[PDB]
Amino acid sequence: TPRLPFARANALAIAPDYEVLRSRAPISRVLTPAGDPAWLVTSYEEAKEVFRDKRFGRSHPAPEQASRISNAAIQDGPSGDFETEEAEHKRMRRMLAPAFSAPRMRALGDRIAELTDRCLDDLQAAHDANPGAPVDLTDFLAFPLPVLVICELLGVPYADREHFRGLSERIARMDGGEDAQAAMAEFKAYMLKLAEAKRADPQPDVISDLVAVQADDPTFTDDDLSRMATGLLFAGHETTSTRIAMGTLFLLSDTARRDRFAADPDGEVNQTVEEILRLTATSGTGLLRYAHEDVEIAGTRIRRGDAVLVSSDAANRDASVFADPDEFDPGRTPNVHLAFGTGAHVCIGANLARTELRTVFPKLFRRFPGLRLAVRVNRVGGVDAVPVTW
Ligand code: HEM
Repeated sequence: TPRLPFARANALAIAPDYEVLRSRAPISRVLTPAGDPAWLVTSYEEAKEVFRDKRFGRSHPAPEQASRISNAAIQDGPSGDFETEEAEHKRMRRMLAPAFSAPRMRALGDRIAELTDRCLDDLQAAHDANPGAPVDLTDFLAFPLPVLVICELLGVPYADREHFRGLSERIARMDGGEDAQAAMAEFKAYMLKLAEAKRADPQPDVISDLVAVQADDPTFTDDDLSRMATGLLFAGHETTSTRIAMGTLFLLSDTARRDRFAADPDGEVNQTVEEILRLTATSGTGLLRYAHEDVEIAGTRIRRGDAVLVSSDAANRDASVFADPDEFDPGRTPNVHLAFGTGAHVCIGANLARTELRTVFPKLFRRFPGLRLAVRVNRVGGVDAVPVTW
């Protein structure tokens, strides 16, 4: 039985195991990092189907009987009450709608531009301080930028950015240790201090939105509020960071690609970002669902209670949908992909993520015309270094 995570030989490639499994069945039995059996979906059509099929949810009817995936913060095992999941999910999407609305995204887009400029300043200063040496674009740009965007999204006071990033770094390990466990308490406590700050002076940010939800709905507790804020950090930081890093690696690993983008960044950026999203593959597992009844799909009998891991990474390389699927081709004319999922759980931050990526790459290649480059994905798995010079 195949055992996740699958191995690969270089950062830009996808693990070869997925195509081996896909060629035999769209849905295959695998073992998770936690050692339990799950179905892995590797084809585009079946992944799309599971994403859109309400018979698969995040909850499990009898969670004690369920396969575990890992010990990660999210996408790790059963989540939420089975009887109430759809209602709770609808309530979550509604409460976060203001935060991702167009006026809020207009403001955040301006802050993203400014934050990008400041990160590129740090990259240039590191290069000037160590002339002749590569500098790590991940350290100065890919890793910090999306967590600073999360600060602006949540409403973290400017003076606290370092404090916040320190707490997040300690909970981001997901290692179950004693430090990480006390860091989660300190982090949730910090979320609750900020909630009181927003009650004093409401702002156009997520924490203010969530205290407004509480004043109209006493069932939404401080723990619910701090859990939601914590979950946006997990969902929105390293995901985005790895696409900045890996997208830079795609563009720099073939000079012709770099030069095409650099020659017309404003014209090329939308389609370039979509191809980065299609090809970047960093998952150790997949997007987690449990069957809420027996479901037959593509000749596989998925029984009630079974774990299903949807591999968007693998779905996005299905050769029946994307010809030459391992080739980086920003001109792919239909380039709908499942990097953000689809259906009811489609990434609520997709537009924010696209705004981050679409802002960074034109600024990066305008600022640094000479820019050039100098084995398994972890559930927790950090962002690869991208050493560059110019
Ligand atoms: C920009 C910051 C981001 C934020 C704040 C964010 C937030 C979220 C949230 C709250 C969800 C859950 C939606 C739901 O269950 O209704 C979600 C789902 C999702 N996100 Fe994001 N996200 C961000 C960026 C990204 C990036 C860059 C990617 C990868 C290219 C990504 C991939 C996904 C996927 C695949 C799902 C679906 C998970 C599932 O079906 O279980 N997200 N995101």
